[PDB]
Amino acid sequence: RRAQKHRLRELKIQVKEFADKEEGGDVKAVCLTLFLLALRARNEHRQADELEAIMQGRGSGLQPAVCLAIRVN
DNA sequence: GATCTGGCCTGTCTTACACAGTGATACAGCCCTTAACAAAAACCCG
Repeated sequence: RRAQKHRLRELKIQVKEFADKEEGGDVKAVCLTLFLLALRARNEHRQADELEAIMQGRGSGLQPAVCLAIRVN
């Protein structure tokens, strides 16, 4: 952890200054879409969409009507 | 005894009587990227 901190502090300062100046310090959504598109580049739409969900926040499970629909159909 | 008539027996017909669901294969979309060139509102700027 400390290892990768050292390894990447240069990119850290780079991206933080550039994103803070560009969009007004909203590094959250900037880096969000950054990693989204970067991971989609290698055709990981599965992981990209589940990460879109995890950040969006929604429906980890199902509600009883849907489970009933499944075991009936 | 000859004859007229009904009963039985087959025989044709007309409606029904359970095939969608299995795995495997084949396409058909559909997005990512290179790089640039052009194009709807969104909006201050004049």
